[PDB]
Amino acid sequence: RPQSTLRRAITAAYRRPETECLPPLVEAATQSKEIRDAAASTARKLIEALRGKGEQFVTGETIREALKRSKELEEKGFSYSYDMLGEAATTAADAERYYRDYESAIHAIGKASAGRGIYEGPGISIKLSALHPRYSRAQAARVMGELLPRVKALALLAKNYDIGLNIDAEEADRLELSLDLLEVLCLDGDLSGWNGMGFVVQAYGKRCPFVLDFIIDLARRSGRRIMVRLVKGAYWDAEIKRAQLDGLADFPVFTRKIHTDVSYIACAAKLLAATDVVFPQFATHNAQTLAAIYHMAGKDFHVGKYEFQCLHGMGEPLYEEVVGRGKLDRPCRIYAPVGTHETLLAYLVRRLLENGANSSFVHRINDPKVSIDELIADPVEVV
Amino acid sequence: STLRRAITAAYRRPETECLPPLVEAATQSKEIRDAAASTARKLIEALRGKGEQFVTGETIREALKRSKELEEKGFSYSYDMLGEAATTAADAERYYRDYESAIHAIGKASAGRGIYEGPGISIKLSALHPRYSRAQAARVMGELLPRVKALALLAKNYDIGLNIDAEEADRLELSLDLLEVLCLDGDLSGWNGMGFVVQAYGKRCPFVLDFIIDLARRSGRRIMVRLVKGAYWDAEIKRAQLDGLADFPVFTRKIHTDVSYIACAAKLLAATDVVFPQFATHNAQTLAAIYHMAGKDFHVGKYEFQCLHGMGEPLYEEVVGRGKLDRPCRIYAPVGTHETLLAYLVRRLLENGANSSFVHRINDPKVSIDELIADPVEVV
Ligand SMILES: Cc1cc2nc3c(=O)[nH]c(=O)nc-3n(C[C@H](O)[C@H](O)[C@H](O)COP(=O)(O)OP(=O)(O)OC[C@H]3O[C@@H](n4cnc5c(N)ncnc54)[C@H](O)[C@@H]3O)c2cc1C
Ligand SMILES: Cc1cc2nc3c(=O)[nH]c(=O)nc-3n(C[C@H](O)[C@H](O)[C@H](O)COP(=O)(O)OP(=O)(O)OC[C@H]3O[C@@H](n4cnc5c(N)ncnc54)[C@H](O)[C@@H]3O)c2cc1C
Repeated sequence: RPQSTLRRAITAAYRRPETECLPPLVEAATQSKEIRDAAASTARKLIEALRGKGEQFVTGETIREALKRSKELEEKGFSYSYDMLGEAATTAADAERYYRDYESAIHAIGKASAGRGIYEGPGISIKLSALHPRYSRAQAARVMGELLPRVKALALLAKNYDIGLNIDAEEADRLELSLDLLEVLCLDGDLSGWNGMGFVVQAYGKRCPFVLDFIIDLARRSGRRIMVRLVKGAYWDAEIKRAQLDGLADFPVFTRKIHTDVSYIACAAKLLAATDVVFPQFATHNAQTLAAIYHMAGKDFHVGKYEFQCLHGMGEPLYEEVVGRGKLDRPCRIYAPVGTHETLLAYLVRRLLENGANSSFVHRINDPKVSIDELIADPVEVV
Repeated sequence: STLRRAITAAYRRPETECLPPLVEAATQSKEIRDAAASTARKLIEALRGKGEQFVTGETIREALKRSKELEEKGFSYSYDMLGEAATTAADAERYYRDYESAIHAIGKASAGRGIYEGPGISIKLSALHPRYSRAQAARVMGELLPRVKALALLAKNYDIGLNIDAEEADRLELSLDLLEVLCLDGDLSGWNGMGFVVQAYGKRCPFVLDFIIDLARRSGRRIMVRLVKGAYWDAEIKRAQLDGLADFPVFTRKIHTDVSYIACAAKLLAATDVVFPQFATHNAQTLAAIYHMAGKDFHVGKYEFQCLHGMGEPLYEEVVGRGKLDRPCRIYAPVGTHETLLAYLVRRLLENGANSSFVHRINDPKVSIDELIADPVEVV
């Protein structure tokens, strides 16, 4: 079977015991004392800068409005990825509506990009659940045969304007389908010459390093430089609840928060060693995570090597201390939702759980009981 | 029983079938409609001149100290030690200890004020059993019953209210069976503090109320009944869609929940001899309707309003006190850390951010006062 070894490794990791997943990640995430000392200084600076000085999550109601509101931050060195809000389509008519939303957005974003390309100019992010009715329930063969022509058509428009098109990561049980779709698109000759295809991998998932191995190898055999957004993950609370009801003895996600942090750093090390064939995009609002990757990546940098990413309404204060020659001189792409209350609910719940959780960096930075010492501590050394 | 059969039969009764009996009961006379429109306009005009926000204190001692100001203004309290959906035996044990310690503190603070003038407590059954939603009902009740009875006995000892909050629709039957056992338990005789929430967004609501009113009358317990719309609507919809069902256990149009609430309020106001109705709402039109439906006769203990801490103060400052409507309001007061706050806080966000919610529409420039005072019966 093609890629038998890489695919078997993903499947074997799906619900592997958490204690067995961690040792290789801890080793891969271990950095030198010299690097850890330098990163602690950077993280302290970022946090000292930070601790001083629903509509909040949405950039605009239409793509035209969102694009207009993006000019100020683009002038400062930020880029954008626009998300037409909407997911989990329940009818064919809803899936067709979302498809048309994305199509119209690509034309508008492509015009605004004006030839800036996939790294300096804006792109789009899509959710597969918006494009197939009952995405979570229908057999993969039926989902594939109807979804693939739709995603290909959107990818062709993005190619035509030379903008990025990212497939967002959703629930753990749709990782396999989405990855199979990524493979088919990356091997499709009609998309040749365009490196804008992107894909998210969630470091809270046990399969993350093995999915990355598959994607890096896919980049090598397809000739596409795949954009890879490394995230921790947005669905943790729902995944725990679903696994409990499913009767599982071992879950598809980690259950200790610092294990996700270690997983993220280990996976960043793998991505940073493969920048010839992937474009790593480090999505995080955690200043300690950011500092660790900034130092892991070393002194040599150019635009197009890698970037950081943040969510609209959450990451701007931190990344104002990152973008720009006087700061860390590293770019950041803002994930920019577009829509109204009618399409905001699912995304907003995930933001509430992210912002309100006692374990989240964005909560802890405002917690008087959490010292700066603890905020800059390297989680890898805790394990 | 016949009353319990009506509850089970209504579980997923088609929505269009549920409405005609509610529309009739929620229909008010023109004089009452006109008075309610006048009161509601006055309340809304005062309003339009106006997660730490949702927590009264980290501990029960802190929350009690902060309650003195509003208690002398005419408010009362129901304290909620945050916590729900226990996943382990250790978690359910910890929540039990929190509820137990809260009852001792609240009961000592009550100092003989009784169940209407003095503070009470609210509990969630899902906090007290480690597999509350995922285990067999008869077994869940058989382990939950001694725990809830022990808490009820403490509440009786101090003569305070103890309310069972309502949670997911698939747990209504279990919790109702628990209420019946407690109300027939001779060890709790002479105490009228047992309370129970019924959710008007549920199709079973009027039949649950019939069962509870009859249970109160035959048991001699003046059951405190908190009538709410409901806090879990988005979750019930998502579960019912995944379940492949065509008919859900909740209404799908917000106006139907509003009509259901008014119809159920009418049923409760006709039964104040045997139940203590507690009208929990932040909607000034809903409040004004119930205020006039209740009539001119009032005494402390007949009924009360209720609100959530951090949400209801602007409205109820126009209600409590002799310069206002002279009706009491009990504040639901969450107590706990940010850790235990998360699920409650999310529900507060689905409630406050929803375009259909009164608390959002009150600030929405596109929504007229004329629309806010519309009578749901006349709009459905
Ligand atoms: C631009 C951008 C795009 C994103 N796209 C996606 C996407 O397509 N799909 C997606 O799923 N996520 C996505 N995310 C990630 C998600 O939305 C959160 O923003 C992210 O997980 C928060 O991580 P952090 O490093 O900012 O914060 P931190 O506070 O460091 O980490 C918080 C994270 O830890 C994890 N976590 C919390 N508790 C536990 C626990 N007990 N055990 C194990 N893990 C735990 C969760 O992943 C949580 O979000 C994206 C994030 C950004 C910034
Ligand atoms: C003191 C207090 C205690 C409470 N205790 C509980 C409890 O134990 N259990 C519980 O479940 N709830 C409880 N609630 C209710 C819940 O938390 C909300 O506060 C309440 O439902 C809001 O109703 P309202 O009259 O203030 O607002 P409104 O804006 O008038 O009504 C909003 C409500 O309408 C309903 N709704 C919204 N959209 C739709 C729709 N499309 N179709 C059908 N219905 C819809 C929902 O129930 C929503 O909450 C309590 C409320 C208070 C004030």
